[PDB]
Amino acid sequence: LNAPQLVVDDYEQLIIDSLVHTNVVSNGEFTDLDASGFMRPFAGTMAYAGSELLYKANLASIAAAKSFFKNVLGVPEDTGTKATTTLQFGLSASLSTDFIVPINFQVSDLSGTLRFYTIGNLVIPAGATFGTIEAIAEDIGEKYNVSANFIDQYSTPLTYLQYVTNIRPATNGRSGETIDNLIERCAQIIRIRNPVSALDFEQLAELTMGEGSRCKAIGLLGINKIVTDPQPGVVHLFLLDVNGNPADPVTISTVGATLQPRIMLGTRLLISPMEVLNIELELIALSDSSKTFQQLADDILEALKVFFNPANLTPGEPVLIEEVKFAIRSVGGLSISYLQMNDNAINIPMPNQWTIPRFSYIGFELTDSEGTVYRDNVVTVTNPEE
Amino acid sequence: GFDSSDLTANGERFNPEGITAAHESLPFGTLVKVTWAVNNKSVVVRINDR
Amino acid sequence: TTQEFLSKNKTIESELLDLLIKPNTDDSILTRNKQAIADRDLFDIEWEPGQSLNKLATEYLGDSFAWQIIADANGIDPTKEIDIGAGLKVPDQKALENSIKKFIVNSPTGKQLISDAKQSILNLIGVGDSNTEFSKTLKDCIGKVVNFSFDNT
Amino acid sequence: RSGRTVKKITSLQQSYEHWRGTGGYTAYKQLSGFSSPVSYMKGRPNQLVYDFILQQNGNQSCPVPSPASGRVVATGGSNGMVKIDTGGGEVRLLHMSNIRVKPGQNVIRGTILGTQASVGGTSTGTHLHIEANQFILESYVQSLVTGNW
Repeated sequence: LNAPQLVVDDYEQLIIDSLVHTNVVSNGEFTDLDASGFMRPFAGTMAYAGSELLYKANLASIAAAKSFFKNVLGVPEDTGTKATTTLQFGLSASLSTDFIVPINFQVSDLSGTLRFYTIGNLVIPAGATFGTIEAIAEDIGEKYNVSANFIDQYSTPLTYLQYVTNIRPATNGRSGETIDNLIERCAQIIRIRNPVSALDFEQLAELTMGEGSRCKAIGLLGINKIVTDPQPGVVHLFLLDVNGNPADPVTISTVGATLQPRIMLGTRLLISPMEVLNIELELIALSDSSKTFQQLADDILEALKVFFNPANLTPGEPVLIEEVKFAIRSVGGLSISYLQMNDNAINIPMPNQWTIPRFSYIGFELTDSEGTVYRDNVVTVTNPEE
Repeated sequence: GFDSSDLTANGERFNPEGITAAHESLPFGTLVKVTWAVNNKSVVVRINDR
Repeated sequence: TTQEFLSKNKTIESELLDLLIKPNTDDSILTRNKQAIADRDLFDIEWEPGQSLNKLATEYLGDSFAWQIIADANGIDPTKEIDIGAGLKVPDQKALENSIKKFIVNSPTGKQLISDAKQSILNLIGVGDSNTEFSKTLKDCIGKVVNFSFDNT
Repeated sequence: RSGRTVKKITSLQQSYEHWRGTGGYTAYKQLSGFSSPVSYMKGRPNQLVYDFILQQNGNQSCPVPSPASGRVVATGGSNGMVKIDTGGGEVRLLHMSNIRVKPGQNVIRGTILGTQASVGGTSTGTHLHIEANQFILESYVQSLVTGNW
């Protein structure tokens, strides 16, 4: 966190300050104040120990805070999350007996460097030539997050087994959470008792939903979803599942069952799926030639995907063109000349309080000093009708 | 009543927009060319349901 | 569409999330000095003029930097003045836990520290594991990892 | 086309332009022998863009031969995407499943880049989206019909 600094331990600063203070104390008898002079060995020897000790002395407050967060709260340390996907095992022919794809069945891509393992045993019933099961990455890290139809090779040639694929893109593969999200999660645990605010409801619902979900809580909103008619004793929840889509009714029911023993007796809880607004971007920018046009394109792509992450977005809040331009420019090596959002350069208001943005198309027009204008169109949604 | 909630005899969710067909006696995965005599147009379907 | 949900009393899907705050006294700045030694290995001495923790560490323990062991044994601030004729507890060198650093000299990283050698790569408690209930119970009592036989017979 | 019915063609001359996709990156220009307006991308008249379905013996899950020779620079994506750097322009293909080519690989005209639709029912139906210049598309259609590559 942001613990205030107790003392100075910059190695060089300690040497210089030691020479200056020795001159001050001696009353001018000590005149060797050169930081690189003949007194450098003595002052440097002292400053080595001084720095290595004061560095640890400066950690007292943060150590106390972390001890509080670790012992009394007992928050778990996130080593990293392995990416998980949903495989699909097809057989060669319709068998007369049940077929089993064993647990820990290794699958990979064409390269063979990315390897997943089945979560459990997969039982394809007799007559069916088909089954589906979840799989987990071999190791943690964000490089196991792969797109759909990317895992197709299985190393062990099991009999009667014809093919394997993944119907979902592998997601939620991480190499460790951030400090700020850890702090926020610690604080919410301190305050979640008896959900009473929009925040409490939103954090509780998306805590029970999973990592990568979104909640929006609105008070006094009936099933007609009309703000001008407020009904006291009503809480409306809008959900976006872990996959980033509006919530499956099964997820709706699960969240409702989880939150039922926690709502105030007599009040009414309403839960409905969220809405998504498609954002179409057009960028005209000037590059400094420090990167190739493809490098700038993919850098801006990842920057926007981080920016338009539902975890980074607040439902119902407008998308500001200045914020998007800052996010794009933060990539570096370019100058933004013009940005259009949905055929306009103005801020976009969301249709209602529960609509989250999702950006789908980005049009690149990147000129450079030489004069080569790189123009490109990129769709980001999974549109099969492109 | 055949929607994406029904399960084919193959074991996959019925896709109404898919190029598939149900045959009474063919093994699943068999590729059948179906030619419509009106326009002499042929499409290959995969037998998955029964 | 959307469904209404009315206050329940007990539902299992909240029962999973109910447990959230788990106080666990594990490694941290305060849980360092959790083990104390009784008087079976301590020395009840008096504080005399000219005494210091450095002198007690040098005499009784033989190491100048061992004074923390004395301080940890008494729960006192060394920078705060000890009255003359006050009873201090000095640990004896004969009955002490050796503070020798344990290493694995052959590691994928070459050399590395270990504190217990049970949460390290040297734990073979899961090697060759057959998830049958029988093997787990024998792991718990004696720690039998490998089976000495596998005969058909 | 999304609105019109699908129709068998023998050349780029007989076709219809495809829709304005996900932000209207398509503009329409009139050419010499095309029986319909020609669709191209924003700022790139050269690079035309089209959506059509491949078939072989009535099968829409047939392999997709490469329309141009060059170097593969990108595979995968949200959609099934294959990008080829031909040295003077880029050829892009969308809605291709079970990619057989890797980034950095060298492919020639007619190389099997993948499958139009995967066997394991990954939405089990789609068309082929292709962005390339006029000559590459015309020669691609001619090679698909005649079989000479």
